[PDB]
Amino acid sequence: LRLLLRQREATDRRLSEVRKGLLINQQSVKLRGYRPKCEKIPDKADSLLVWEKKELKSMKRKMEKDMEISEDLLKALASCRDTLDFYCQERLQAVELMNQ
Amino acid sequence: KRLLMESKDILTEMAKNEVDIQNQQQEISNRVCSSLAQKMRETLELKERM
Amino acid sequence: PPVKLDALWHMPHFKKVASHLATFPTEADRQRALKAHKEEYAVRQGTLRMGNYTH
Amino acid sequence: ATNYSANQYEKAYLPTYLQNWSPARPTKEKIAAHEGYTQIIANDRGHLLPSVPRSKASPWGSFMGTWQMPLKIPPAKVTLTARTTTAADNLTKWIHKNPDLLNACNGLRPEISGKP
Amino acid sequence: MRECISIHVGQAGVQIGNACWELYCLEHGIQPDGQMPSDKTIGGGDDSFNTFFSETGAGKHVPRAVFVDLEPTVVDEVRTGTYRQLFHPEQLITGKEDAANNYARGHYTIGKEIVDLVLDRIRKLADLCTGLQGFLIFHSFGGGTGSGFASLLMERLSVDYGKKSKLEFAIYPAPQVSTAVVEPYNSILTTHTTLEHSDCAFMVDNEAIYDICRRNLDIERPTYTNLNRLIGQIVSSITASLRFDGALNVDLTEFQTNLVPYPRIHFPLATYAPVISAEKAYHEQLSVAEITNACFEPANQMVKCDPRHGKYMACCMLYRGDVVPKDVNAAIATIKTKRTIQFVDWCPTGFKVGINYQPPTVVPGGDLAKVQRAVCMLSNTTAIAEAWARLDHKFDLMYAKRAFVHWYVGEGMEEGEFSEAREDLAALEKDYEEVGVDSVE
Amino acid sequence: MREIVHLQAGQCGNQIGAKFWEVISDEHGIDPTGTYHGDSDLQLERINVYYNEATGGKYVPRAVLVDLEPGTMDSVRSGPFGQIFRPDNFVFGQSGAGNNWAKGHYTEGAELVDSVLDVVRKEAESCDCLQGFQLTHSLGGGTGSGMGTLLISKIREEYPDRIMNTFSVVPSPKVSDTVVEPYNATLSVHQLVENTDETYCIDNEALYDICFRTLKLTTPTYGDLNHLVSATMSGVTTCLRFPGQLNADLRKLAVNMVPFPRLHFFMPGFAPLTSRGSQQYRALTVPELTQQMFDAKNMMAACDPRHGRYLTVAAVFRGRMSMKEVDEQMLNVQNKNSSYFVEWIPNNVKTAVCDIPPRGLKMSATFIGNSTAIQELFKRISEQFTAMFRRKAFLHWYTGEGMDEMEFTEAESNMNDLVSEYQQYQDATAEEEGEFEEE
Amino acid sequence: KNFINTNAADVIMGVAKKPKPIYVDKRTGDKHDLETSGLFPKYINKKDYGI
Ligand SMILES: Nc1nc2c(ncn2[C@@H]2O[C@H](COP(=O)(O)OP(=O)(O)OP(=O)(O)O)[C@@H](O)[C@H]2O)c(=O)[nH]1
Ligand SMILES: Nc1nc2c(ncn2[C@@H]2O[C@H](COP(=O)(O)OP(=O)(O)O)[C@@H](O)[C@H]2O)c(=O)[nH]1
Ligand SMILES: [Mg+2]
Repeated sequence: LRLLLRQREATDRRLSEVRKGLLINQQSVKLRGYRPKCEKIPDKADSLLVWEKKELKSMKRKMEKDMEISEDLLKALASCRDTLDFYCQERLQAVELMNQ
Repeated sequence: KRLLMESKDILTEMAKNEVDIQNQQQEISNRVCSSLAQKMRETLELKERM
Repeated sequence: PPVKLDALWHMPHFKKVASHLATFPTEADRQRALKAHKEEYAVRQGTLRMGNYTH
Repeated sequence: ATNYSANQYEKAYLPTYLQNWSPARPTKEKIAAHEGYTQIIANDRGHLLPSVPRSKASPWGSFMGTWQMPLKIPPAKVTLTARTTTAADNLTKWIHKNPDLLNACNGLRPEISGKP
Repeated sequence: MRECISIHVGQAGVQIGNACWELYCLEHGIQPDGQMPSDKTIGGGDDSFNTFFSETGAGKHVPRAVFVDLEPTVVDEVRTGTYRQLFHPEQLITGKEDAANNYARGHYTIGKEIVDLVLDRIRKLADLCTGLQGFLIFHSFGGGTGSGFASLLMERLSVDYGKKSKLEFAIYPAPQVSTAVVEPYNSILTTHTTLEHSDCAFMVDNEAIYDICRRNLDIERPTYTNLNRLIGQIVSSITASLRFDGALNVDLTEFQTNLVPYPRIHFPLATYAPVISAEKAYHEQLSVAEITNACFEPANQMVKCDPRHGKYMACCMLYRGDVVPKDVNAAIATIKTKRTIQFVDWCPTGFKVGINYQPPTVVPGGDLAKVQRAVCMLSNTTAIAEAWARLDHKFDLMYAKRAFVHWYVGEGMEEGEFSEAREDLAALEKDYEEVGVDSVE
Repeated sequence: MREIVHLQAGQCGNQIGAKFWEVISDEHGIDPTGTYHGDSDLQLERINVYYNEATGGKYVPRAVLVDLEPGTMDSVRSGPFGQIFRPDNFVFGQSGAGNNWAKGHYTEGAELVDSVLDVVRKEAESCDCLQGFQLTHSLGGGTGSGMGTLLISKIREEYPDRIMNTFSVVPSPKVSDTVVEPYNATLSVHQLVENTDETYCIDNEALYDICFRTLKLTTPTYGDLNHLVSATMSGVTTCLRFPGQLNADLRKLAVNMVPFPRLHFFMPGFAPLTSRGSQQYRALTVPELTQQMFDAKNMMAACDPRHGRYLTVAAVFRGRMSMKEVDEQMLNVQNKNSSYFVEWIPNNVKTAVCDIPPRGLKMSATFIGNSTAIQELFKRISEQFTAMFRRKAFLHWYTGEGMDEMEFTEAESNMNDLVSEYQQYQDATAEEEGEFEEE
Repeated sequence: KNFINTNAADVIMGVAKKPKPIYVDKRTGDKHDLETSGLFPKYINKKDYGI
């Protein structure tokens, strides 16, 4: 369980980088609109900028699903860990005068 | 036992998917920014003959 | 480390009641908006998936 | 009984400017003229004649006290702007559930605005 | 001409009224008799007090308030205290027996006896008032009187006065601390009734004010008086624009209108700044940027819910004192340029700003230091929805076994109303969800 | 305004109500004549709650002292505050019950009941808005356990909606003074569970233990027992008599304290109990008050609540304090001992604060708790009743009065079903609904 | 007896207690019955009125 929380924060830090990348790409297209009308003619590099957006949206998904499977396992780890200690006190309770 | 068996397989994939998705993203930007330079060379080249 | 993340219990009788406020123009917009809503549920904060982004 | 209009002076007699801060009685704006004189429609001591028609409403006014009003009074402000199709129906059914409140003098006369 | 009539209900209503009215008298210069300090001519003015007080024959001032309660002792205290000769005898209305933490008793059995008398008294006060701006109504969601009789008074007030604003200062249940066991039932049943008869609300729970007082005012053991003073300061800053002049004044209807986006979302959350002791005040500059930054701290809201768990939809902002529009705009721009504060999409400009000149007065024996500038804040956000979810949690896990409901049924209320009220709160929560959603197509 | 009529039955009732009236007389400033000689204004503002006006500026208590034997009434009248009571309210028969519940209920209490109903109707019609009746008696006797139940049964019919408290003295099983004690106890608890609003179960053995170990008296007499009980009875309605920051009273306590009508038996307690050196070394504060209130050696019933789930808890505090400390302490004690409160009621604790401290003190507090551990007394009564009623022992005394045999059977059945529903609410789970939400 | 079922069952199946009309008449609590004071119409509607 302890390992999972840091694996949880490791992926979430990358999710900001995916989100930051989506701002970088959209920022660039706004600057690509600043060019004068002679240069405004669309080119191949505009398709590449559109190509970057679709990937980051799709890469957002795999990291989104990365944590959703991380959460459901992480809760099941707690409950088993919870009941395991609960059951430990049951047998430990009749050894209270013993050394244990 | 079951959750321990489930956990170790899950944890590796989170680390494995982490690095690749980190690695893929940097590849997207390098190729994309190269083409913008590729558009720059032609516009600088045409400016010479002008 | 304590790992607490859950919703407070509600009875199943009072579930499935439709909302009294309908704001979006078309159901086509509504379904896409709620589908996008569901996906951030591991990155939203607080409870009911209504917070700001974690980190 | 009736509330006439002071014509050019009706601004002085409007209910809010007389500090009566509540629903108030309507004002008859136009007066029609009758030709000829008038028939007698009542006996001595003000008894209506057998031939003349009579109103069918209550002969003692219409007041609804606290122990007579309904237990769930709907609001006056009904603004069906963002409501769903059924939700506007359900509220409107609540409005029209009790006709005795609407006909009552003390009773509420709600306005309904917009549509789902 | 401006006129707010106070309809304080319950023990909380009466004590909050005591604090607020002492503050108003100290502000306007009234003495505890009800007189100006001298034998001043009625041909003079300073008639600002007309927004709260009313003149009599002898050159005396009578408040436009109706303290109502159903237990004698709380109002006997105000009958006997220092301000005894200030209040008209017929205004303070009491009852012989109280609902005793029972919305059902306070709504169908006991409240319905004193409905008519208090309605007649409010009608006389509204007769006195010339241009009536609104009704301010203070109560609690826990107590039987301040829940049930307040709901019934609201229901009949909507019939008697269709248009007028009915502002709602409410004491919301705290998430952890509680002075009652049955209070989820009251706090569930009153909101279903007042959902369709209400204009704006300012729910405050006492736990957050306890935290604020212990953290900022350096009092480790304060009392309900110290909370009532803060509440009175909030109401003072609300009505300041009516009372005294301002660079940009703002009525009640303005900040009612620009705070409720949809007919079932009328639940702002207050905030006041700064609230700091004299020893701390001797050490800090208090400027507009500082106070507006303190207003948005999630450790300063007097509702125990973090706005960082939701999104703001509207913000009424009320500056007071030695303040300048240029600095106000700079501070709001700095607030805008922050990712930690997130707004909804359909509210690009979500602010309503008002400015007043006169600094807030300081009551001797209070807590706060005297400060030249201050700010009140009224933010409507969807981070309140978690509180409704917690209230539904407690109500459901009590209602499963059908606990305490024999009291209500034996009083004479049907049990299906419990289910109906809980369903409507579920619907309201889903409404909050839908207005919280973003749309990107 | 809000009046209380005080029913007093039996020798137990008479002595403990005598101490009770002495305590309220000293609290409200009343001399042995009956006049008021207090200094503060709040001491005579709501004195009509318990007293009635008589000429000469006199106050007569609203008490009805009922007994089947005249020997107790002489001691009550010749006691210290003896002559304050109006002589007509003394109602007494000429022949005792002999610790016979049947004699007190059917044959001989049937003659005194008419006159005592006349007197309680006198005193109920005197007041304008009466809140209800508070009765004091013991379950191990002949008249309070006996004709007291007849009084309760009749006046519940006559005045339904009014509140009724019963400060019942239950039998301790470890120490006893009567052989036929279980018979009266089991034939009385049935009437209690059928016709009563609130019941406070006080136990003489518990009081003896408290006087032994807490107050450290060399000689604990009955006066200290009655003083403790009367302090509890004063702490219940002090918030009704005096103003506070957060007011409450008896109906508020009942509404927030009784979840279902069958479960209305509470363990009471008083917080500030200390000896000489204890008073020297101990600083009277709010956390110390809460700690000693929740200490189980402080309870005045015969049931440890570490053997039961605290259904609901009430604290009524006395003095001028800060409410933050009160609420923080009660949240602390709720969170710490988590398992000892039932889980299907959040915030099982109800609070009240009254400004006027009890006389001779700067702070105080009173506990009223409903927990399931109170069934420990009914189990013990049922076992000792099984051992007796098995062999039809001592049964001729009861059956000679004219009662049948099925009354014991139905009393035992109802008692057993009461403790059965108590254990059903004991082993109850919260996060579960069924059999009523099938619609 | 499944008391949790029965206690719920007694509550759900039942009727309210109808309260009798009472009105307060003074700035302090003063309860009075309403059906005999003459405020409620009573005799005018019933009986052979006018006959
Ligand atoms: N902030 C604040 N809250 C108060 C005050 N007085 C009471 N309350 C809250 O009100 C809630 C219960 O309602 P109360 O005002 O005490 O009593 P009530 O409104 O008269 O209702 P009843 O007691 O049933 O007659 C409690 O939970 C208190 O926390 C007060 O003076 N200030
Ligand atoms: N706590 C307490 N118990 C008392 C008091 N007086 C009597 N008792 C107990 O009550 C029991 C006897 O009650 P009893 O006189 O038979 O009641 P009666 O027959 O109705 O008068 C004995 O077991 C005593 O221990 C008292 O003043 N205080
Ligand atoms: Mg109250």
